[PDB]
Amino acid sequence: MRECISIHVGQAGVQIGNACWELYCLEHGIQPDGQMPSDKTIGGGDDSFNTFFSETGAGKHVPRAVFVDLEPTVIDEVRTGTYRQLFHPEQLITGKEDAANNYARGHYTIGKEIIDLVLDRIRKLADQCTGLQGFLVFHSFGGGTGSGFTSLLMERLSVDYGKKSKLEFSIYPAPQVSTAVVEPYNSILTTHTTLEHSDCAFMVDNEAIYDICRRNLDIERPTYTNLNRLISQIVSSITASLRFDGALNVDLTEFQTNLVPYPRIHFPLATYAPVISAEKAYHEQLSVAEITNACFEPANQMVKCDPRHGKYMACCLLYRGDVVPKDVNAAIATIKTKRSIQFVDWCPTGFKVGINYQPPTVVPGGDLAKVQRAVCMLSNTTAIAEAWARLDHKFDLMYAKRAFVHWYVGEGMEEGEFSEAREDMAALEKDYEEVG
Amino acid sequence: MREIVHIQAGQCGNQIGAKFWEVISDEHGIDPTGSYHGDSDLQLERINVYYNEATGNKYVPRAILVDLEPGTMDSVRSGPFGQIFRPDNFVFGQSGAGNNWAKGHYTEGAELVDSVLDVVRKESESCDCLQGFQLTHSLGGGTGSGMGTLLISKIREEYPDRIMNTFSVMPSPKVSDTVVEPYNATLSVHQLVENTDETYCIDNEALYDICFRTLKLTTPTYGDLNHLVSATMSGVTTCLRFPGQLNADLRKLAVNMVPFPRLHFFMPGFAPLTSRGSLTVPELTQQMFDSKNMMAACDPRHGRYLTVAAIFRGRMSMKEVDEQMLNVQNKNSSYFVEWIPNNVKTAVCDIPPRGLKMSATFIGNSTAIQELFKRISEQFTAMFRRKAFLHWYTGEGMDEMEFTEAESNMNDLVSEYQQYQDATAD
Amino acid sequence: DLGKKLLEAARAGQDDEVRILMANGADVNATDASGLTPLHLAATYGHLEIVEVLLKHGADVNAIDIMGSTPLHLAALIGHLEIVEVLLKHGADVNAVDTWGDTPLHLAAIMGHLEIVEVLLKHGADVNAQDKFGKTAFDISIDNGNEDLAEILQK
Ligand SMILES: Nc1nc2c(ncn2[C@@H]2O[C@H](COP(=O)(O)OP(=O)(O)OP(=O)(O)O)[C@@H](O)[C@H]2O)c(=O)[nH]1
Ligand SMILES: Nc1nc2c(ncn2[C@@H]2O[C@H](COP(=O)(O)OP(=O)(O)OP(=O)(O)O)[C@@H](O)[C@H]2O)c(=O)[nH]1
Ligand SMILES: COc1ccc(/N=N/c2cc(OC)c(OC)c(OC)c2)cc1O
Ligand SMILES: [Ca+2]
Ligand SMILES: [Mg+2]
Ligand SMILES: [Mg+2]
Repeated sequence: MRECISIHVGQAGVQIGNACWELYCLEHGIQPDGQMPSDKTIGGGDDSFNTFFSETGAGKHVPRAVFVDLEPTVIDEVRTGTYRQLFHPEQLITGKEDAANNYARGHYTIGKEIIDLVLDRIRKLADQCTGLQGFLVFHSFGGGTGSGFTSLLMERLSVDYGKKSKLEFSIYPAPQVSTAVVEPYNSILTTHTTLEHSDCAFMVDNEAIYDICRRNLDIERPTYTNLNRLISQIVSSITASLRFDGALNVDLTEFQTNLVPYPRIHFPLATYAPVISAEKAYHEQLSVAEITNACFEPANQMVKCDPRHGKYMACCLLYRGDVVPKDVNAAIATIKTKRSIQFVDWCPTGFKVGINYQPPTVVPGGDLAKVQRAVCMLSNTTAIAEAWARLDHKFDLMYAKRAFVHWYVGEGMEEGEFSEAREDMAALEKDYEEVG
Repeated sequence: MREIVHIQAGQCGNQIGAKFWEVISDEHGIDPTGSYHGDSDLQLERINVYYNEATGNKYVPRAILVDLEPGTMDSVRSGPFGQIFRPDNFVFGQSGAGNNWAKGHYTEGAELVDSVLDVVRKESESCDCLQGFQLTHSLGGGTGSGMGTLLISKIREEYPDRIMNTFSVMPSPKVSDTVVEPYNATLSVHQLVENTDETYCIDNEALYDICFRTLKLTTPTYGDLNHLVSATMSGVTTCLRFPGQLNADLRKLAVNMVPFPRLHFFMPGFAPLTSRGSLTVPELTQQMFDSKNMMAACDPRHGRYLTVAAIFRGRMSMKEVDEQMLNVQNKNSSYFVEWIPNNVKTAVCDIPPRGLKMSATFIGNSTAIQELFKRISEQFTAMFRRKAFLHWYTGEGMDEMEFTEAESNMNDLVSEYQQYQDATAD
Repeated sequence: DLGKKLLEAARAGQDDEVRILMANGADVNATDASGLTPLHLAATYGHLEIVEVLLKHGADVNAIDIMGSTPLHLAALIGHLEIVEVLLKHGADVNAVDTWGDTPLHLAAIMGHLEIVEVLLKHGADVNAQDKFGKTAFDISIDNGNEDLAEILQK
């Protein structure tokens, strides 16, 4: 058992963190007050769920999590929500004034006034670990805090915890549910600064989650609550191997081993199936082959791109529920006979399989129906370079006119950092092109 | 990012500023005494942005009333909400400025500026997290224009990290045919480009043309004009006074509306245009981008929108608003710059203004605003070429070079709007 | 020198001081450093009575300063309708041109003195007169979007 600490930065990271930990409790049988009746050992243990939860003397199971935001409105909802008694009060850290959608405010000016308090609270949770393996960082790209402060936090974490792994869950901006015009700026600035301090980053495209809600869940105008419930279902499927017994991706190191062949190209694509509306409660159950075929359809991906336009460097299939392993073999053998699946010359053209035999949990109030079997595919493909291309184009349109740059320079940031960040993105695109 | 310190200077600033408090207090449920009479919790949730809470559940506007003319103070107290203002915040001089920008900025108003700053500090230090300052004034007079810009400069020195927002009323011969108003306006614009983060351009030329030609008011009065102002000031501050889906503040507005520091003069619009006494979503979206609904006498179809923020108020489908707003950006795609993606932001608020069920307030950063500054610059130049009444200003300490610099900076501002109106993405 | 005193009395609006100075031989057509006469200053500052008394004592109604401004130019610019009509009744050149190419119609249109615009048109103002930039009075109305002014020029 090796402990993992989750860090939730900004509004997106906090609200998505709230839905994830709610789902974690239902999967592990933890009540909103922290009580876990099926926990035989009271006051501690070495079980798989202890990687994410610590235990008090009174049998209370506390998430190994820190919530940080530069303004308190969002985090205050956690202090008065359903799971208010679940988190330590000292884990929930708020400022008074946010970054105003400005990377420089979150990183240079406003972020510096609370950075040291966040690390001291993180160190308090780290000292309670017998074998800390790394951190999970939740944040948006477009927010000033989610981008500026996150970059500042990841820098300090590389210094204080050099050997520890750092995994990201990042929210890729979408025009449908955006907040700021300068979100392409903040997205490029935090990607360049965090690139060397992050070992693996799972991008969540808000446009992809938005369309899945409209098309699969029949939700006319999705809100953050609809998107975050779906996102947490995917985040749970990615971290289930850390919280349960398993044979695939049992620790944060194996994530990089299985998904990251080279450091700079550490942006796996996630695909989840099936996504069925709760109104179709009596839906027919899909087979292993059916949900496996759905993982290669662009309409089920967490980032909008066409994997048929790119080559695969890794592919992991994580199943949950009534899944007979020999049915996966036959289902994979059918996929291997498809021109849409092309691996690079240097990678062993194989699929890694991990099966958790417990069906997925649905949150009461959610838009998802119960299913007997589901699958999450984590793959590293060069087709995700299209997502960086769309982001770089929006950056180039505004930066060529130097629009909004004065807001960043006015917060203690040299203008050359825009070009340095942009050139790094141009290099990242070439890294994908040189692979495939 | 919570409390805003409101200031109003001169006859116009106090007149339109008084109507502003009468409108938002009615929307929040505050009576002339200062008690909450509302029926919804959404009225007190962000009430601290503009009001100070006193003992007895009594809300007092965080407003500072300034004028060199003592007569304006009495007209404010005789108003419906004249008693709700803190009497310590009335800072009124002895002699007026006589429509002389040099008096308000260098002599008369310079003597009274320190008395105003003392009241500002007392209100600012009583704030949990000061968001910024909000000033209402005219540019054609002497007090609101000359001393108003002086107040902005001093406040900017003591609070350099706070947002400075103005509601500036542009002069027009159709309303006040005083020939020195182009002088006072140009000198103020020179100050507004440097010292304010965002300015709402309220044009008396536009207000008159709306009353005369659209509302068919044969002889419009200031109350007819101020009715359009208060409706606009209510709309533009909706996301500051009510929760909504966005934690909007004065800095997030400036960051997302002002792509270049000098181009921070906004063109506000309102729909529907009504008069005192007297609507589908596609009608609101269409009528909002109409030149007859703009509070600045400029045709937006003669320029390009850099950024646009639209506020809808009332019961309506936020999906229909998303569909209708996405429609306008396609028919009028040539009126939006293509090198600022997703430059139109829409907010929907449930609480509509008084006497209206559906409302649409428009805040545009458009290059067509140069038509407003070209008009003032031409009148200024016509007067300045003949050196008419220049001794009224130079006789108060003003150097003649200050007029040339204001005119130069005025023309530079126009060139910058034209520069980005013609720029393409390629 | 009574010419300098008459210039100040014309600007200040001292009617009695104007009559005393003229009765003692003051130069009615005296000029200041820029070429302004008492009639220029009286028409600029809206002293209708001083305008009339000067015109009854040999004041040149069409005198120009260094910039080529006539009294009608300044009266149309500042917006003194009564003075404009008095000057026109005493032979002021309605189409006089200054160093900037401006006629009194140009200045009255730029400043929005619509009633003065109508009077100048009624006395033969040239709507086709251009300034040094080719702008006519109608061009100014179209450029600044003054619909009220554009109607008057098409009567
Ligand atoms: N999926 C999802 N996205 C969100 C959520 N909240 C905000 N976002 C996205 O995050 C981006 C804006 O960043 P925020 O996280 O809201 O800003 P912040 O991190 O609090 O930083 P500030 O600028 O200081 O407010 C926008 O693109 C939003 O679409 C959420 O709850 N769920
Ligand atoms: N829309 C509107 N404009 C006004 C109002 N009051 C004055 N103005 C305009 O303001 C300009 C003159 O400025 P004022 O505010 O009246 O004068 P001041 O700022 O107090 O300075 P002083 O002239 O020295 O007294 C004129 O162009 C008026 O048209 C008003 O109530 N509503
Ligand atoms: C042009 O794009 C943007 C502009 C401002 C942004 N947020 N700031 C505010 C938003 C407002 O209405 C949407 C608003 O009401 C008018 C407001 O009042 C203070 C602030 C976000 C944007 O993406
Ligand atoms: Ca245990
Ligand atoms: Mg935030
Ligand atoms: Mg006054």
